[PDB]
Amino acid sequence: MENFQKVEKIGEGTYGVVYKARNKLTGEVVALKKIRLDTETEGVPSTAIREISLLKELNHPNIVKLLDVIHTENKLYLVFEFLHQDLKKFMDASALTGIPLPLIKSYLFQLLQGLAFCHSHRVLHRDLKPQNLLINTEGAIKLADFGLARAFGVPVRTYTHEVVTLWYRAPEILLGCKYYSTAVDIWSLGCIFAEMVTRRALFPGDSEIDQLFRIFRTLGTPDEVVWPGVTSMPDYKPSFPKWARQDFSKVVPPLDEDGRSLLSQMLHYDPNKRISAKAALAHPFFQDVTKPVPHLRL
Amino acid sequence: PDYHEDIHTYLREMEVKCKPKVGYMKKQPDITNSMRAILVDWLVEVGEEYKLQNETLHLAVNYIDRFLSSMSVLRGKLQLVGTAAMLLASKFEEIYPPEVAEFVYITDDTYTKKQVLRMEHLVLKVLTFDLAAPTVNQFLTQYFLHQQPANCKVESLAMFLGELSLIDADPYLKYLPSVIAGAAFHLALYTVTGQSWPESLIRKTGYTLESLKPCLMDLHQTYLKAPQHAQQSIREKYKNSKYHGVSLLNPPETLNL
Repeated sequence: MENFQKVEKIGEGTYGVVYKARNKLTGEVVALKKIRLDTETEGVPSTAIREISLLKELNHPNIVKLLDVIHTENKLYLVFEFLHQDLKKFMDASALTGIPLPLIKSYLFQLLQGLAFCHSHRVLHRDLKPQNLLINTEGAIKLADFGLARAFGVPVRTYTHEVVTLWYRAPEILLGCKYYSTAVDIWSLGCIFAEMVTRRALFPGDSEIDQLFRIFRTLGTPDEVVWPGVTSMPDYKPSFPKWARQDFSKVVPPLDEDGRSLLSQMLHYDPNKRISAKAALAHPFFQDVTKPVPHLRL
Repeated sequence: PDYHEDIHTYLREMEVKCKPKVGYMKKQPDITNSMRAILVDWLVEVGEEYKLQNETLHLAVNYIDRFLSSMSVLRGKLQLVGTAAMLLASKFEEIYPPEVAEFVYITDDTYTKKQVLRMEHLVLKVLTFDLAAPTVNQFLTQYFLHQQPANCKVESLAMFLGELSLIDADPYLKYLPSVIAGAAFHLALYTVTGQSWPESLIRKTGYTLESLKPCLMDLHQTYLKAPQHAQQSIREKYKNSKYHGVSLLNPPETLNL
């Protein structure tokens, strides 16, 4: 760690803290995650065990490169490439003007390429939300924060305490499915796509049941025709209000037919019928994709 | 399915890059195959006692064999390697691992928290954090989709045979996880249904019945000899109704290959 110069704090982050830093020998600007040990007791945290072992297999331009791991007796450091900011801060900063559609398209295209690669390398991200999506001045976007990621060479079980924040959570999970699948990642990407487009979170629930009902009011209450099995799921109640599917022109006004189509397939209720990252990239909506550059404030 | 072929291809790449040194026990001055067999059998019990997945046990064994592939270990420390490997494997695969205190307790306090953790750090350095190793389970899971239809006894039995291959470094270190899984699956499918390794899985793996033969011959022999075998915890585990009693099924006397 003697070669690294603290530049500034850039987040408290999946325990403990995250610093911008400069390599004093090469000039490489880098992000450092400090894990204490302490730990508290109990050794290398499971979360860092997965983050390191999975992310080091994931070398791709839309995935935040893990550069190094420095393992003391008393301290553990993950060193990452550095990116100037997150999508959340950028959507926030873009509230007045909005994010132009061609950059929305670039970003979503790029997120699907990173995510296809995760999925083809048997990794589920599971925590896709805008603060875990990092961007630079040249107009790239990368997936970051693999604290909750999991290998799925064998099925991954669902767990009440290790789950994406509510707003980007797939209906499978809210309804108590036993296994995660790749589709939960697409769902999250779908929500984010719509949020970039409308400037407003698509399903901003106060609670699990509120999250569900917000999903239901927009896409309609799913039944056994739409989603075979749904009635038998653990946290399906037959008391659920039966809402009807809102007109998609009205939920994402700015989008054309290709955009509405893609989003519909990303928000498909049944996990087996939800579009895959690989198939998403072949959607006509990406016909004319380019790579704009954002205007970042920092 | 989009990505399923790519996963399989990649697991095939990766299983070659986490292969142990096949010859390592011969270069290892204070330990043997039978000491290894004991440890693994105990890891099975430990896994049964804390209700761990089967993948967890398969990973730990892969970790252990990779560490011993490049480190000398005295007898009285072998169990500390095994314990830390189980602990690591738990952190990777379990939804939440047991606590370190438990892994200390399960040793009869023949080691301390400090030692188990210090070894965790060492295994991690020696494996360079490459924890996400393909296992025979990952490959069986993938093969199970090629059943017409699914048959839960065939599945349970393949997993049983797979789990037996863990115990015996001679001969199972010389076979890749995908090949052990190939044999285990064919052998279960024959024992239970009298079908063979199906055409779809030949196309998927490149493995013909010819190719799996050495592994099968050995696996069959292991299955036949399993109740005389010195370590029994797995035969025990798989007489349970969780696994449809498959360890009580009578192996065929011939494979007629």
